[PDB]
Amino acid sequence: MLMPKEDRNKIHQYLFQEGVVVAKKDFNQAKHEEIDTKNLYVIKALQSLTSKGYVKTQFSWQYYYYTLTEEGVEYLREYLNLPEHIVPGTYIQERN
Amino acid sequence: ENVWFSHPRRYGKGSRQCRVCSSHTGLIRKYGLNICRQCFREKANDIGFNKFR
Amino acid sequence: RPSGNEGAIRDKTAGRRNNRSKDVTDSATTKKSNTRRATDRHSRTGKTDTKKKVNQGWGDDKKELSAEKEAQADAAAEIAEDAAEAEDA
Amino acid sequence: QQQQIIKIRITLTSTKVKQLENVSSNIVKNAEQHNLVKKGPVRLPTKVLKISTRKTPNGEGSKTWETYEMRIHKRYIDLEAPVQIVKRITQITIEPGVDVEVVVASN
Amino acid sequence: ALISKKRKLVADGVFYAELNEFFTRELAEEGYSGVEVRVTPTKTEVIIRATRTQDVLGENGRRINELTLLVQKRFKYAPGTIVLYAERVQDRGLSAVAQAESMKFKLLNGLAIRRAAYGVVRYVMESGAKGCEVVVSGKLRAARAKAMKFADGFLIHSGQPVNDFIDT
Amino acid sequence: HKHKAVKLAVLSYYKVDAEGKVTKLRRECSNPTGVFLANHKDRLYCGKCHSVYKVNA
RNA sequence: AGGGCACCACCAGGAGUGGAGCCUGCGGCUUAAUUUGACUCAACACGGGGAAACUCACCAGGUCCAGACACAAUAAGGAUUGACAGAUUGAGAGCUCUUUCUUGAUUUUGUGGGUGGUGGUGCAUGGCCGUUCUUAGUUGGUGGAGUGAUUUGUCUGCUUAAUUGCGAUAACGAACGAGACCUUAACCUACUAAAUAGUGGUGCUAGCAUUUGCUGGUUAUCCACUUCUUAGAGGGACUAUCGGUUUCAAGCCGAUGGAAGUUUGAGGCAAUAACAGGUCUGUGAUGCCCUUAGACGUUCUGGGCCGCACGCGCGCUACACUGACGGAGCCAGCGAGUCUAACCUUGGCCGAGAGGUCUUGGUAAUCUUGUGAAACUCCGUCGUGCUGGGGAUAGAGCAUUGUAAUUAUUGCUCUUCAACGAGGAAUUCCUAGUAAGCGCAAGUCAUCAGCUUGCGUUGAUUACGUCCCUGCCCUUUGUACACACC
Ligand SMILES: [Mg+2]
Ligand SMILES: [Mg+2]
Ligand SMILES: [Mg+2]
Ligand SMILES: [Mg+2]
Ligand SMILES: [Mg+2]
Ligand SMILES: [Mg+2]
Ligand SMILES: [Mg+2]
Ligand SMILES: [Mg+2]
Ligand SMILES: [Mg+2]
Ligand SMILES: [Mg+2]
Ligand SMILES: [Mg+2]
Ligand SMILES: [Mg+2]
Ligand SMILES: [Mg+2]
Ligand SMILES: [Mg+2]
Ligand SMILES: [Mg+2]
Ligand SMILES: [Mg+2]
Ligand SMILES: [Mg+2]
Ligand SMILES: [Mg+2]
Ligand SMILES: [Mg+2]
Ligand SMILES: [Mg+2]
Ligand SMILES: [Mg+2]
Ligand SMILES: [Mg+2]
Ligand SMILES: [Mg+2]
Ligand SMILES: [Mg+2]
Ligand SMILES: [Mg+2]
Ligand SMILES: [Mg+2]
Repeated sequence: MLMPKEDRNKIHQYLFQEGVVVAKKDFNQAKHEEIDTKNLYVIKALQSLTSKGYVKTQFSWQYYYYTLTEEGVEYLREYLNLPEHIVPGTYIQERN
Repeated sequence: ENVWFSHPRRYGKGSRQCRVCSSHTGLIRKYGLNICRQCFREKANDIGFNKFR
Repeated sequence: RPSGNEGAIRDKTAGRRNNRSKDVTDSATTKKSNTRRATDRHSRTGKTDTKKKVNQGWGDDKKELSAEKEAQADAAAEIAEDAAEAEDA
Repeated sequence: QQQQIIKIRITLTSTKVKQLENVSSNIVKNAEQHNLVKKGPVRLPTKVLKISTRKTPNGEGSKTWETYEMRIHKRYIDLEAPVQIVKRITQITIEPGVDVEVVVASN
Repeated sequence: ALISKKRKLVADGVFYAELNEFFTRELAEEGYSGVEVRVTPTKTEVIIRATRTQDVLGENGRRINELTLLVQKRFKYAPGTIVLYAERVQDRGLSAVAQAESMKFKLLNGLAIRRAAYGVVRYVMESGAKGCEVVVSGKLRAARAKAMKFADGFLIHSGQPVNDFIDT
Repeated sequence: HKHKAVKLAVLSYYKVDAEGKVTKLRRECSNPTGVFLANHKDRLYCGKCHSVYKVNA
């Protein structure tokens, strides 16, 4: 259904600005840790991105680890409209 | 914004679950484990509960 | 019209004295009697599974000339690459 | 900063006794060469955590049980230590598998 | 942090058993054999026994920055208070965990069981072990299940030296 | 099910040009999101005011 | 057919169970549903299964999509969303209608492909576990027999808990299993010590009776010690020694010593081969099949698992005087426990009681807790009467937990006071701190134990045997059986 644009961006920015997201297999939690949006939203935005490539999903004791792929981050640059290939997001970012 | 969708989950078998497999029955609650009685026997030796006598 | 809990108090033949007059059926003195397991070895599917389907997945005794003489070779080649990747080059 | 007794206690809790009494020996060996007075490794009773489960995952078979046991061994060593040189030689080489806590007191 | 020693030791035994299965799943195709967690003040460091270490570190810290961010977010470690280290399994043909994952990538990649089992049994013997036994059970083009032991060497089945000497 | 969504112009204003100045009634109020809500039957659709809304137009 | 073995077999006995009342599980019956799995040992207080909601799978009804992704329409003249109040509804579900706002490629509608499922198939399976079998069995090297499959080793006898050994020997010398090993209990006046354990003085007090007995208190407002306790490292037992018997073996028995002479007691581990043993309903173990929006998904409200002519299983309470009651004496051991939040609770106060309230100690060798536990002991009351035994059923009130106690959650106080006078046929467990009586902690737990896993208190009878019954094993014989008497 409708997950609004200001909720999908704040999922997508954080996956660019962290590079991994963890979540819990517990719906109706309604606020993710470190993201200002629902735990339903972060699971179903990153199950959505997993289907089109872009994110590799591991389950491992009920808690939903997601790891971004290389073709994912080049999607999120034309999506979020960043400078071209300067910021890598965010594995090699600060200490390299 | 959908009031209808929840009920109390604060005591009983449905309040807690195994942290591995989300099962309700056979759950071991000793020492804060929250692991069912079949996942514990899988994970006894790498938790530290080895078996001597 | 009355129905439900009001009709239950005035229903006839409901209650212990009415049921005590009615005798006990012989279905109450029965059991499963092995739950149809007296023919467990004699399979009820009826396959008698073929020689080819068991020999071609689970190994055949006529190919053990070819079986281990390659499994020695890759295991030796696995040694031959494990020592080669230790600290060579 | 000048050689004052601080009345510190190091409690050492660990599942495995050989690695535990390794550090409880080295705490003795460190304070027997700085000539510090100490109440030694006091051997608290071993905590035995027993868990009894049925062997079978389903409910079939004879009624057979395990007892999975975790043993917790614990020691504490009391010290009266010049703090800056002793904290220098205790915070180094912290042992994995042994939990060590350092508590000072005002007595 | 005001928690009992019966609880704090078990919770650390659970944090170990969770990362054992997490790194089993995530580091399956890189020869994970074990994890070793060292509880020190001001940092805990995660030691990963991965046989092919060179891709666990990835390129330029990728796949080791990622597992650093993964474990610090599930277990809510503070940023920089946990670090992960990958060191390779020496005496690799005497580890059952690395050899069970090795046979797994024999059988899924399309190699027969007698060639896979005698491949890893005689790798164990040529890597210097007293005994080895591979038991494969399941179904392979036949409906009825069968089991076959591929045993070469010398094993001891009874007593404490099972715990002393045998990797299963 | 839901609304037909008639291909509407601006509603609940009378006109702009008709002889000879602006004719727009219902002088401005304290609701910013001044604005016309849904009037069904001597009641209006309270959508913005979080706690207090004491007006029954 | 022969020979062995085992209180899951008997002997000699103990304690029961089967008879009665309840508790619980199963079948059946009933029902909207009474979810189910499991049916000789190896189904039936078993699924850790003590279900008010959840669990939950079942039943009666209501939501939602949590239908990824690709493609085509629909759209920015708005694809779609969420609502005020009323109707509607158990419902304060905009579920859906009236109403007219809001909203903005996040969707809607189809075709594929997924997701989910405590849905099916344990006869497709992994893993786990049960049984054979806690049994002693299993295998290769060289040599011998045989054309060969195979066989001898790996055995006639004696012994062992044991294919444990001795011995005989066409075998010799070994390996897995047994054993060794690991854990726990029993010893250590020998070491290492300790205000998170004690003991002794008394630094130092301070009491009661007295003239020292019983105490209470402080470890830079003391000192010393480790017997008691703890737990590190060690030692000890190896049937030691001596007799008797044996083929002077392997062993076994007795005596003495010894903490221990039953594998020192007891467990953990436990081979080869399996079973169509159970579990798909423990898992994000999984193949295939079924369903996927009018759902077998998920969630919400209520019911059901507990429904009762009845057959069966494990139990709990008794039939009393070796006993009930009242008073008094009064003694354990294994656990567990909260701020990563409401756990174990001392003390004081209020109350017959249940419990309430104000505080406290404890993340625990520190506080609950000396768990001042129950049987037991003594002194009273009863006096062989279904009795003051028994407390089933049932009525009335007060509390606790919980959103919610009705079909009584449980406890409490009064009342009612049923069968049951030691139990046909049969049947279970058991050889020393063992049976049995007794209760305590833990598990599940918000509440609920007649349940289980332990733990300690009290502590006997009977045998140290046998193949008689049952079950299993080995050898010989038979076979037209090898999906192997299903
Ligand atoms: Mg269950
Ligand atoms: Mg061998
Ligand atoms: Mg052995
Ligand atoms: Mg043994
Ligand atoms: Mg008898
Ligand atoms: Mg009875
Ligand atoms: Mg029923
Ligand atoms: Mg079935
Ligand atoms: Mg039970
Ligand atoms: Mg329900
Ligand atoms: Mg499933
Ligand atoms: Mg379901
Ligand atoms: Mg041989
Ligand atoms: Mg030969
Ligand atoms: Mg033979
Ligand atoms: Mg002592
Ligand atoms: Mg089967
Ligand atoms: Mg079957
Ligand atoms: Mg739902
Ligand atoms: Mg039931
Ligand atoms: Mg039963
Ligand atoms: Mg008395
Ligand atoms: Mg005590
Ligand atoms: Mg009477
Ligand atoms: Mg209940
Ligand atoms: Mg209890």
